[PDB]
Amino acid sequence: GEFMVSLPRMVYPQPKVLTPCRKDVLVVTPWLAPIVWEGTFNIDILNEQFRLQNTTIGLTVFAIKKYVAFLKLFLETAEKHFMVGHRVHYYVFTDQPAAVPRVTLGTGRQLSVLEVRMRRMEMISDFCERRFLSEVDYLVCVDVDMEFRDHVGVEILTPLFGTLHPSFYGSSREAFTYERRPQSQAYIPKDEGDFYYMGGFFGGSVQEVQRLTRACHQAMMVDQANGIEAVWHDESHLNKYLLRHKPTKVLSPEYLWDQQLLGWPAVLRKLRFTAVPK
Amino acid sequence: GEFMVSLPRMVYPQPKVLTPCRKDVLVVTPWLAPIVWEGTFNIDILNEQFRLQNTTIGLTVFAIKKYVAFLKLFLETAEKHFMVGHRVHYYVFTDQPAAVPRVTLGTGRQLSVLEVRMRRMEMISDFCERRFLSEVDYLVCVDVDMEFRDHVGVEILTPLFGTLHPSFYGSSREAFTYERRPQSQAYIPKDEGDFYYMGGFFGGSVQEVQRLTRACHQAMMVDQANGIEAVWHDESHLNKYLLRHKPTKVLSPEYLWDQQLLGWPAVLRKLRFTAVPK
Ligand SMILES: O=c1ccn([C@@H]2O[C@H](COP(=O)(O)OP(=O)(O)O[C@H]3O[C@H](CO)[C@@H](O)[C@H](O)[C@H]3O)[C@@H](O)[C@H]2O)c(=O)[nH]1
Ligand SMILES: O=c1ccn([C@@H]2O[C@H](COP(=O)(O)OP(=O)(O)O[C@H]3O[C@H](CO)[C@@H](O)[C@H](O)[C@H]3O)[C@@H](O)[C@H]2O)c(=O)[nH]1
Ligand SMILES: [Mn+2]
Ligand SMILES: [Mn+2]
Repeated sequence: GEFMVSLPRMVYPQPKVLTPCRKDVLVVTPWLAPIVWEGTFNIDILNEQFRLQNTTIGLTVFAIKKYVAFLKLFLETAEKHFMVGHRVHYYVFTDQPAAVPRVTLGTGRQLSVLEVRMRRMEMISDFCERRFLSEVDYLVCVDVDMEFRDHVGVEILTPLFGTLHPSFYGSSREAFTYERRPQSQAYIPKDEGDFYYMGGFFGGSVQEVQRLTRACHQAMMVDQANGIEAVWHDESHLNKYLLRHKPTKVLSPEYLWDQQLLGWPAVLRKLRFTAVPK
Repeated sequence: GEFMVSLPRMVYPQPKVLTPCRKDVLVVTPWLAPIVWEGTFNIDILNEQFRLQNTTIGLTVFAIKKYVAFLKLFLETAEKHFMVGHRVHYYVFTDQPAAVPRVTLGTGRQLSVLEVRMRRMEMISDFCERRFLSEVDYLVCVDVDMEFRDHVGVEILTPLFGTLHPSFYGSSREAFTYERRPQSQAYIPKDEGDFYYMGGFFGGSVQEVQRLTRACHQAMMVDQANGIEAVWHDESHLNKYLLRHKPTKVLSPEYLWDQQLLGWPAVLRKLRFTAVPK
């Protein structure tokens, strides 16, 4: 939110008011948050805006036990596709610091290995609060069993975002696998819900991510004290939070896809961040 | 930007990802700002969000010389349609305080008469900076020769907005009546421009409106010192500013229409704020 200097002169195609970018999908939520699909953004304009703020993006990823095997491909493909041209700080949380692969990084990019012993929400909020506030402007929190195949850039950045789960974007809300037991803090009735957000890709400003992760951690602790575990764990709580605190952007399933499970439907022009067999 | 409490439970239609709200118009800019049309927003969700922040909206209007005649209809229709349910502070700038009509206001709404002797941008920035920062969260700056016919509410609120001029929303950029002389600070080349914004309806947070009005006032003073007056005066400068500082929402021409001049085209589902004969 600091003073924003003027954009330079730029030559690009004029947006046309009577020509939608995309007619096949919803590109704005009913609370006026953009839903990010290919064709909705001019990345040159966005890159200018975010570079003029010297934006730094933190990316958190957990690689515990056997999941350290996923780091090499995750990080090497992140170097090809994630926020290229911007300042990036990777935070790799692991129980095996020596198993973190030595990955060559582009300029302006750094990696920190954070040793650790549910945990994700606690670890993001409780332990790293002060560090993240000092070091980055935005946090992006993702699963490790993944690879980048195409551009994932500043179009995602906003105070708070979630990602449409690739298995549920066409589903009606009654079919969503929200927690349905009223005894859980994650409870959502059958007549509520905007979207089903996937636990493996959310983010926002540091402040908003710390709010989300704190709230989810607190709600998970209440459930534990009451002897209940939400059906989809942290994802159930994330869904409850984003129902009650609307995200300021929503990422389309371009941003979290499983090609082996779901193919490559017409509505996806790009597959950006995709599941690796586990 | 203060801590946002949770929304309550709400029952409303599920947004459907594979059903666009509107297929006939562009509903998001290439820099991911919503373009506000009827059908794109659920006003119940937005009202909740903004009431939970106890939002106060300031509305500035100038009524100098014969234009004091427009105040009664302007204000009486604003009471019917502008931010109803929210805190509103009208700021009426006039050379004839005694000619301001006595208009009955709903609860939580107030009106201040500010006596005055180009001026609008200066008067909004220079003279009223401290007052607005203390009194309101957002400023909305409009022409007085107008009436409200339908809802104008919190869907417009955002850090910085402009409104699509009703005569130019279908025009290509070369046809826009931007200032075209390189000697003016408002100069825009024929290969630049997103939209033609109308000078009679802009706004944003107090901070962003003070930035815009300060910059436009400064640019107008430079032009005056150089012996040039932009083709459309403050509107030319507003257009230059919004080209270089992209608005975070854009209002459709629903929000500034002239029915006598332009009728009621199919693309307009509502005529919200409309020209009165002058
Ligand atoms: O032994 C493990 C298990 C998990 N993880 C981490 O936790 C993530 C999530 O586990 P994963 O096995 O990838 O589960 P998924 O079924 O892909 O997870 C989905 O469902 C989970 C809820 O059950 C959410 O926590 C996830 O974010 C959501 O993407 C992994 O990517 C790792 O980052 C480890 O590091 N080691
Ligand atoms: O004698 C006057 C003249 C103007 N105004 C104020 O200035 C506004 C703009 O003048 P108007 O006569 O309404 O001009 P328009 O042609 O409707 O204005 C368009 O074009 C102007 C640039 O020429 C911009 O300043 C306007 O905001 C834009 O709406 C009026 O609504 C009043 O608020 C007065 O109060 N008294
Ligand atoms: Mn996973
Ligand atoms: Mn006018």
